[PDB]
Amino acid sequence: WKIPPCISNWKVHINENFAKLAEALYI
Amino acid sequence: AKTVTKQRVESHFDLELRAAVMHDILDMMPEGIKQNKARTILQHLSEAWRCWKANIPWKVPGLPTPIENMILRYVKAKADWWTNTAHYNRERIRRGATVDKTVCKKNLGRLTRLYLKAEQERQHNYLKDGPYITAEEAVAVYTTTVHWLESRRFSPIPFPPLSYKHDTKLLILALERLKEAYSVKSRLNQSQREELGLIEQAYDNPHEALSRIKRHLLTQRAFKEVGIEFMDLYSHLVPVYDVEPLEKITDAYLDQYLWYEADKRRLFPPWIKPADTEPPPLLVYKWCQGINNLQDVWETSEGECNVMLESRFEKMYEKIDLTLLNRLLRLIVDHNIADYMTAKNNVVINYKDMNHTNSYGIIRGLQFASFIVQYYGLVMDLLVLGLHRASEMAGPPQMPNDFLSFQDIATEAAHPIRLFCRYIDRIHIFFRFTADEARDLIQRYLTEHPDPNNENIVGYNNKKCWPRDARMRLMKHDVNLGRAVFWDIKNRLPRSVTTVQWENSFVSVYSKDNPNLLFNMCGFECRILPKCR
Amino acid sequence: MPKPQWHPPWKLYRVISGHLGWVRCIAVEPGNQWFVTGSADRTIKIWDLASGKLKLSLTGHISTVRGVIVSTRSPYLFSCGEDKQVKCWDLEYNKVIRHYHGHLSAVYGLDLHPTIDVLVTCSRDSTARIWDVRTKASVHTLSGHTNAVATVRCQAAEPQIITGSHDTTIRLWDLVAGKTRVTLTNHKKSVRAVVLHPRHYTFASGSPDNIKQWKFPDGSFIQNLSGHNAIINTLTVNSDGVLVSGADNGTMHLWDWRTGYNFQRVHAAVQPGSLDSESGIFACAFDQSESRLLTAEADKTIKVYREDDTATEETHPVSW
Amino acid sequence: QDPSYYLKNTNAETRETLQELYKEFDKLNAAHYSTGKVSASFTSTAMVPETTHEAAAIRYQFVKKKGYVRLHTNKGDLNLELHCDLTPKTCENFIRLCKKHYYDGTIFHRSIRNFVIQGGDPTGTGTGGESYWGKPFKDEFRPNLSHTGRGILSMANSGPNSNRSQFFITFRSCAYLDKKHTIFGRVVGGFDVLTAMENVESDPKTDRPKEEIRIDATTVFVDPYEEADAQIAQERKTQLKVAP
Amino acid sequence: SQLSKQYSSRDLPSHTKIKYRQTTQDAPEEVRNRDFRRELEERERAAAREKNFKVKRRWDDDVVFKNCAKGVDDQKKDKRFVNDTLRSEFHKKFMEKYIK
Amino acid sequence: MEVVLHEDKKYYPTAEEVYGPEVETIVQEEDTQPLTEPIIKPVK
Amino acid sequence: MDFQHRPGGKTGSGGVASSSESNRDRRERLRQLALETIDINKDPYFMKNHLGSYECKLCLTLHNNEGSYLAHTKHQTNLARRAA
Amino acid sequence: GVWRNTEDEILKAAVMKYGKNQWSRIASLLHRKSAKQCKARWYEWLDPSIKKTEWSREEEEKLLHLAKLMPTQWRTIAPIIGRTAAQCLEHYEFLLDKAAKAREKQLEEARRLAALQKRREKRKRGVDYNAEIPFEKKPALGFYDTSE
Ligand SMILES: [Zn+2]
Repeated sequence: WKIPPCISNWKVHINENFAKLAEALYI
Repeated sequence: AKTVTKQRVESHFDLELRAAVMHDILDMMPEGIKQNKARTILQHLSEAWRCWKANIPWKVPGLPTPIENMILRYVKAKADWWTNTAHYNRERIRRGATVDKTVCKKNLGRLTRLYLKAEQERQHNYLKDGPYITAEEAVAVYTTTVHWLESRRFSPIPFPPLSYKHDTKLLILALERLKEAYSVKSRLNQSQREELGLIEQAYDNPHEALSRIKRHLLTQRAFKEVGIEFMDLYSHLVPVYDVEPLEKITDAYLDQYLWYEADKRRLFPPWIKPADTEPPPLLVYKWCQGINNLQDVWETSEGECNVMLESRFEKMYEKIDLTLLNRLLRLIVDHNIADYMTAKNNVVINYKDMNHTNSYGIIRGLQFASFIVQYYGLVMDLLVLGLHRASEMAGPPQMPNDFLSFQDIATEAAHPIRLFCRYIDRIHIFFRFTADEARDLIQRYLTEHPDPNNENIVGYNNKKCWPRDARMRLMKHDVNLGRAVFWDIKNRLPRSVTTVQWENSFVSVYSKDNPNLLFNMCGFECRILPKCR
Repeated sequence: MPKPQWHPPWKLYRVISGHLGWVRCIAVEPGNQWFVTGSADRTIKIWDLASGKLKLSLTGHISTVRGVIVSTRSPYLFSCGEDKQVKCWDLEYNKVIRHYHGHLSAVYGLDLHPTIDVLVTCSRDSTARIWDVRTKASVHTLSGHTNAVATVRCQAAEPQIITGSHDTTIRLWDLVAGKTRVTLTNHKKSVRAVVLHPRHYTFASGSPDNIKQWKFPDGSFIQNLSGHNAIINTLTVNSDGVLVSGADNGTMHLWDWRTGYNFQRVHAAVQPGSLDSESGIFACAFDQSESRLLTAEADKTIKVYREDDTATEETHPVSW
Repeated sequence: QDPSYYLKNTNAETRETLQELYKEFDKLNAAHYSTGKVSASFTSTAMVPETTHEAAAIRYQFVKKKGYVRLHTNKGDLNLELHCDLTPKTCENFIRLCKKHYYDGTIFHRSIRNFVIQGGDPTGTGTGGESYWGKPFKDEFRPNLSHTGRGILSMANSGPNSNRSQFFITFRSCAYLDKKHTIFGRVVGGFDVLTAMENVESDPKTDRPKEEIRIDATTVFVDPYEEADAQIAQERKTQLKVAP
Repeated sequence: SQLSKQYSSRDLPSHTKIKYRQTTQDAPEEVRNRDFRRELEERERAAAREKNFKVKRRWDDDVVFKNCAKGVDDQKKDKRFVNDTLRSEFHKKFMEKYIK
Repeated sequence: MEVVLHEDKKYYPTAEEVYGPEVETIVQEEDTQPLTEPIIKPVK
Repeated sequence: MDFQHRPGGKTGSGGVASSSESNRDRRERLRQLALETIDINKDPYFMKNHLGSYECKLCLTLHNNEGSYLAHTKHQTNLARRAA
Repeated sequence: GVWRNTEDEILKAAVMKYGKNQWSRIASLLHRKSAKQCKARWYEWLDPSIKKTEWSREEEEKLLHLAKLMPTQWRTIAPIIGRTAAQCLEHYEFLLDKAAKAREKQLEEARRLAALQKRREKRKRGVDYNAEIPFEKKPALGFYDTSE
């Protein structure tokens, strides 16, 4: 039940179909 | 005890929220544990709510699970109260029932935070689910654009050369366009004074400014962040973008150069509106006269029907894929120009404590955004009309037509689609049908969408500003014809690019039953009645 | 140790949604035609009992409604909230007609006397207040609790007023003098729910430590119903002897009142789009027919449980 | 359905473009603080919304008290107690060096003039040898039992992720080994032999003695890392007869 | 405190008579003899019962895409309720209405 | 896959998937009767 | 007029300071920030002259501004030379 | 738009003092600098999480692959590979070119000196703690005690 102190600020993957689309456009 | 009045609502709610959390601390903690540390838990709750407001991922790395469940549950309660208050205040603001400056400013801030949360959701969903354009739809769009530009004998726009003839004139026009916004001579601020000083420095030494502009066009592909805010028009909000002034000067020169080159090389066909030739009331008058001067337009003796369709493209700006945009823009201009065009839209949108990378939508705050919108709308006009009717409407490239004229009567009568106009994203199409074509279209629409109980009248919408005699008479045949026409138009546009909705559109039929033709162009509701009827 | 009587188990059969806040309290009209919910949406909704259709929605509260009760002998609806105000609604016009005022903090619950037509409210300022209904006059201010009084119960027999508070204490009060009579300090955590048996002249108190059955009027300790170690927010008892304990973590336990034997553990699911932390029973009530159990779950739902008639004694045997 | 759905009047180079494109183409590990995926997915809309809590994994060398290794080197048989609670990586590296023969038969890595003497590395260059994973494990020095004082046994390294098998007994207090070498524990036996090895003449260029103190044998007087491995093997074999 | 002479404006006498339940308004003497169980089953049964030369093409033949509005059918999808105030259908309709 | 758009983007299971087929799921917005209609009708 | 929505001002204010007062306040705050970072870093080379100038005793170099000494961190080679 | 090293050191000290989200407080220290300029200078060059190393083979392969996939979208490409947009754009151009307290005590002492000077020459409805017990609560008696 230990609670750390609050560190206040006031005080990625890509789908493969993208690649396929780019290849199609080049072709 | 004092009552909880209006000015004492919000803080009191927070006070009550705090007290509830305190009670839920004091019976959750087991036997023993002298250090309750409830102030630290309240600080964690405040930090979690502040991270929810800024769409920041909040995760304490070591934190006990029931305390985390408590914090997430109470933050969801506060967020629900916040969002319902925003909805209710926006309904009261749109109704005009509230005249309050603090309520308006607070609600504008709340809707800005909600919109940026939804926009960050949309950008992450675009990056995770892949492009919605699939493969063959983009290839078909690219091929149709290539065939259209080959058919028009279009000469591509080159790079701005080293010694251009009209570069100083375009720079003067762009600098006057940028100096338009600061003619009030108010108190301004530091950034507006910096922009005005940059405008004066470019005005004094135009050659160095032009060299810097061409260097920026050749070299830079990564740009500074853009600010966003919102105009409250009390019925809807309008996004306003803020750009660094050096990029504003470069984009203004690029906008002037691109529009001059597209007008000189005649890229845009005359149906694309707003053109510079006429004001929009003159556009309304020219549309009415182009309807009136068609061949046998009011003759309904043989069951000929006229159909006027008005609609929009809905989320047109939000669904412009940037790779497809770069491939489409490489067909028109030099590759360095199109790379600047594409890379300008992939920047970071900032508002207070939120930053997100715009990767899917276009940004309308760019100076050259109008050119991209009208070019994408040209592609959508080619998708709607097809290549043959668009080549008939534009005429031959050696002798182009004007806005609402044809080369021949036989070229007019060869297609049902008589007139066409696009006003940025609004679409106005005028069809003329014979009896057999209308019967075949109604038969095909009822084949796909059967309705035996005649419920098509109920969802149909009408212009309520007119009297009952001036409104559209809702016979079954005209309603079925209008729904058939709208279904056939909606089948042409793929939903990945843009869609056309029935609720935002309006289809009017002129027939032997309906003597009036109703439409709404710009801010004008127009009703055409022939002298024969 | 006698064998407990076999109770048939209960099952969820409808889930009603439509509130935009936590449903905090549920009351049932005495003619069993409709029931009523108060929420954190600052709205009070009258729901049909049989069809489940939303009959009416009333606004007027400015904060979260914490307690709603229907008068058995008057056409009045009493609502208390976190806005430090108690409202008496005339159902005859569906409008607020009386404002009981004087609490310094949020009112966490209320109860009606079944015979005298006097009102008792418990609030977060460590006080309960006893109000005459017609004159809106606070005739007593019961004080002596050192923390917020989570719940209050009222009955005709002596003692009239039962208070459970957050300082691990239960106070059995005297109505005519406004003084406490019996103090029970057996609980280790906050007493969040007390419920009174309809006929056995006993009552039970709920805390995260245990559930404790006592004996009126001296408050002598009878039984320690153990298990269900969560923050119990509510407690209701059937006329048939079924005790339902609902917790803040969403788990529901069903007990025989006499032997204290847990015979069913029900952990319902949540709303379709909802976190796992938003599972919690805030209030629950039987109907007048003692056959439908209505719970106000923390995922903005009302969940309704029915008896399972297909089960028999050998299909669900009583352990030990 | 089919790729030619939503496609009428297909062009030529569209058809060879699509043709060319298609021709080309856990029980004891519950650490009770959970993952941060639910809270971050709720507070931000930039992730997939997950609504159910999942407990975070944790083995981190769950051992019993402190180990004690008796190394019989050329100075003699010296016993050193390594605190697994102060540094489990250093005690695990020392146990793996004494177990996988990285320290048994090895030469002295370093030897200073009554400051620190390093052995158990098979290379003998100061930071040689191998850990349990082959590559050198992470190094961290505890504040309760650091690499200071007389006979402080530390997994000798130049910093983090560099301590594999080099065990250095420091005979003097120094801040150079603090937060650079993972301090295992302290020498509990053979203080006279370690003092005679540290007090011998040593070459200061390589910081090593002329006569290398070579560990002839290693014995596990108390093995915390092997007991933790046996407990992990018992926990694995508790659910291995029906999970093959 | 009843020693003061300050009278609040909302402490004036009002609604001095308590309305009681009449015979048709579920007075407790007719509540006590009723059986709510059976009446609840025919009300539930009534609710369940009431619950139920040169030839040319076609004019639209020369387009690029066809039947794009094929699987567009909302129907019961507007009847879904989600307890997430950013992913609710009402909030989505609100954001597409009030932001242009 | 046939790519779902952002406009649909069906997060979460439906209510029949969560609660099963036996549980009747009722979603209720707007009152069936107006506020002028009184609960408990007056005698007249 | 909208008295509760006017820009905020209090009586007996005295107005906004000029460019010279703001410049010397910025210089005093920069001196305070430099002294705070020096005391955090615990560098013994920093000295204040009798005429009030920053001096690096390890480099034996005077500094006109606080950021001149803040950029004086060559100093490693001079510290290695002055170490012996 | 130039950035001296003195301003970079002052910006680093201001970030280490005032945290991250304050920028106008940071830009108060820097003369002829804005808060947006300070934020851009921190997030572009002076952030310690910026990888100021050389590109690996895997980093260059991923950079060339992602530049082939999404053309001229460097604000999207750069968080995938972990570098910034300017560094990855410059490295991609290079790869294509290669391929081609006391005051109150003093006031109290002065008040005591003035009081002694006035003594040598109401109570404001308060409670005098030095005269008697302020709120006298007697201890409970039972089974013992003979006082003192
Ligand atoms: Zn120096």
